[PDB]
Amino acid sequence: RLKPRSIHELSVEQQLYYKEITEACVGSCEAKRAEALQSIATDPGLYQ
Amino acid sequence: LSNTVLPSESMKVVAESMGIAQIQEETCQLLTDEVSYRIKEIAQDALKFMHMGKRQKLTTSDIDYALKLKNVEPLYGFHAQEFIPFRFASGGGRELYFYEEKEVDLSDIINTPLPRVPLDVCLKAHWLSIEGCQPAIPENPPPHELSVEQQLYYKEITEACVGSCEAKRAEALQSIATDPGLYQMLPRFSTFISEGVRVNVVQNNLALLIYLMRMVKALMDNPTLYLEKYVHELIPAVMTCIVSRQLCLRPDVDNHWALRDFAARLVAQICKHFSTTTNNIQSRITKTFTKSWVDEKTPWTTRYGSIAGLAELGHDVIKTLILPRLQQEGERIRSVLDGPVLSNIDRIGADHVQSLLLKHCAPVLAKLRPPPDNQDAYRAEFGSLGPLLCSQVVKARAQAALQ
Amino acid sequence: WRYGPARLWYDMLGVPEDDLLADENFLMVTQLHWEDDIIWDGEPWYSIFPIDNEDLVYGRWEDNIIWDAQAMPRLLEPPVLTLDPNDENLIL
Repeated sequence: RLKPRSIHELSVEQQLYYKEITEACVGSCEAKRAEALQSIATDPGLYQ
Repeated sequence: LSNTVLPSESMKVVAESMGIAQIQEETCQLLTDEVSYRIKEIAQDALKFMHMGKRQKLTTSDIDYALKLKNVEPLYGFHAQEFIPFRFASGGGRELYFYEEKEVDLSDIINTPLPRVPLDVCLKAHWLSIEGCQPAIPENPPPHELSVEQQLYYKEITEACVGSCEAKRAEALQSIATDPGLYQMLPRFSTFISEGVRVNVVQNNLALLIYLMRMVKALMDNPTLYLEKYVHELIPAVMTCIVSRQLCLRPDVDNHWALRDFAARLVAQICKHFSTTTNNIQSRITKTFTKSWVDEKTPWTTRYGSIAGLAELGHDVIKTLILPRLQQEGERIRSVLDGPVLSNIDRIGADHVQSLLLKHCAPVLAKLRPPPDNQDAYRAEFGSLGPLLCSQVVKARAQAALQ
Repeated sequence: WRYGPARLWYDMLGVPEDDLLADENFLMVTQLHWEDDIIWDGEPWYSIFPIDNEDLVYGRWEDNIIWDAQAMPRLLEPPVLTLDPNDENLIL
């Protein structure tokens, strides 16, 4: 008996979004930071 | 159930061997209830020679002794060694069975090999029972899968922690704690531990539970293996060792109390190393301990386990869980300083609960009060917790002097 | 499974078939000495993050705690080995 291969609780769009927002929030470019900061400030689905 | 007779169509066949062309069905019924009546009177009189001459076989000499009894002429030729053969004939519409008798040349019966001569009846004596059971003389009846290496390692390590000796147990626990490749045997150890803690309900063995908790404590100290995937099995086993009520076989003398604080220290370690905000291990452990403690009807053993785990979690937990219900100490001292039944088992558990409570609430009282503490004990419940707090402040001063 | 892991226990048994409960109290800001963490003078096609134990994260393992041995609210059953393959360090 093998338990089923589980899936991460984030989608790959959500995981890609997390990667883009974190790589923008380390501030290589300032306009990228500022949008990523506004995206953090008003994304409704940023829970989970 | 019913009177069974020979069939009426078996008498039409017999009547045509005679030459009777047409026989009506009321005559055939008249024939077959008579011949099946005379069969049952020789079936039951052959059985009287089978029973009186003790045989239980009904040989064909029993029927011949009964036909001799009913005056009817004997049936010749039924003592030879034969059987029941029948030969089917299909035919063009006439279905029947016959004998198909065979022949033999006469000189092959004059020159047959003769059988061996019979023996005469003699007597033989032997003991059947000698003042008891039968003798044994011959005249009586006779009366994914683990490889063999790690399968052997699993067998030796699990049987070393069952309690034959202490030194093999210490070397087995020092093996579990300090080997690099024990993965692929972690699910077997988790199953063994959880089922063994479950088997405490059939046999309340304190010693084997202490051995399984030292097995868990040895599994936690292994740097190489990660217990994150198997912690959901080890958490309720240690929880069962904490908050169950009968941990003992003899409740009064067995120190279930230590398997309590040992497993409480174990679960504080298991929710220090593994609690993540996705896990919610510590919040879900505090909630079980809290609703087991605040709820009345709980025995003093399980309340001791709840207070022990909550007080091993840390200082802020005993600030925000233990300290609101300090008035419960009065409900405890209701049954300690003044009990109608003194010789029951509630008193030792109650003052164990009391000693643990004031030992753990003495540094909490030392953290959130004045340095004087003149009548804090009087302000405290029962005036004892306050004496313990004064002792704790003295101990803290001694520690500062040592520093 | 009688012959599986825990066979030793099965053989020993001889069985042969085959307001303080408010949610805030439990939030770990109010239950953790997080002051110790403050550092003073110190000195995605496949998952990027790891996948957590679904049984620990989701299951009610609290239902395997035996609160009273004699008065057990439900009847527990023998557990079969499930060999989760999500865990690495296991060949299969």
